[PDB]
Amino acid sequence: MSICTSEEWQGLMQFTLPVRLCKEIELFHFDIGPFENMWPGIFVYMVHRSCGTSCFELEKLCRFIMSVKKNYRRVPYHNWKHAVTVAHCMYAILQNNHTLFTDLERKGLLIACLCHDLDHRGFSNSYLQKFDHPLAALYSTSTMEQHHFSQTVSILQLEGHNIFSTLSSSEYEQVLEIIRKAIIATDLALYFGNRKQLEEMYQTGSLNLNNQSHRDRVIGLMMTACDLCSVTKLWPVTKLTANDIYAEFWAEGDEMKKLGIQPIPMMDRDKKDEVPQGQLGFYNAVAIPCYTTLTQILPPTEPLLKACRDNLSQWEKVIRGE
Ligand SMILES: COc1ccc2nc(C)c3c(C)nc(-c4cnccc4C)n3c2n1
Ligand SMILES: [Cl-]
Ligand SMILES: [Mg+2]
Ligand SMILES: [Zn+2]
Repeated sequence: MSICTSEEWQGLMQFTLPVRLCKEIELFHFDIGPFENMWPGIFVYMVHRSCGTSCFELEKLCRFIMSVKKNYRRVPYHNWKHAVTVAHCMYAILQNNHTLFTDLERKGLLIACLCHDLDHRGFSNSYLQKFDHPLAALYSTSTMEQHHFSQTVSILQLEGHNIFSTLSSSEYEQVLEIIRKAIIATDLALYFGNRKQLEEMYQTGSLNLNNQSHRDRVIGLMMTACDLCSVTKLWPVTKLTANDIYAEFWAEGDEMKKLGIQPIPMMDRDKKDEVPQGQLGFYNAVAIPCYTTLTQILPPTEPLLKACRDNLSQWEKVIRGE
């Protein structure tokens, strides 16, 4: 594990958020893009507004965040920027649904989101499961996500980083398990079953938020919605982020090329022409149904669906020549 320097977390401690951003941060469509130096402070802020200023010990929180940053890799997409973007979308969903979730869940989900892709290498579970490589060995299924949670706990175990130590022993294991499950949920492999179960649960009426199994499934879809939130930003942002996503995909093709394997079109840089069609298929089968089910369960999340609906309309334009 890599540790933050003294000036990094103390600098974050002294950081105050600009007043104009406070109003904008509340919105679903908010793009963190133009404020890089303010990303850790944006997270501090969201935690304080959601959970409280004294919830976490500030010194520990600031040490936690800056260290979390240093354990995100310098990769095109699954990087520190992605983590904050996912975290912010969670804050937005929470704020519009505040009382549905306990303080422990809100604390848990925000930290989980920031951590959910820790030490990502830009490679998929498929790549690691086919090659091996001592990560598919350690984690047979779902896989990078188990690594991300493992990484999260490893950071919490660094000197003065454990933001959760002041919780009761019961709450401490509660929050860790909330986080474990939330991070595991970001394995898109598990998303498809989860959304179908929830679709069934909502449609029949059987869905009950007091039901802990149902509750875990709701949080799971929330993690998926947040992980996908770049499909819900303004088209120029959405479009540019896709470039970072495929840059990773194509590199996973390149390494498969370097070791005598022929990758899928999605990961073949010699197949860029297929990208807009793959994006349409991704929205139609993944993003659209995700935000549709989430709006049915958490109605205040509708803006996320509409921004996705507009971004689909943009991808159809690319396809048709416009
Ligand atoms: C797993 O193939 C794909 C294929 C197309 C994708 N298009 C988008 C926009 C996207 C966003 C935001 N996020 C992810 C994602 C989700 N789960 C794991 C990895 C990624 C990059 N995708 C995509 N993923
Ligand atoms: Cl690491
Ligand atoms: Mg991930
Ligand atoms: Zn992610």
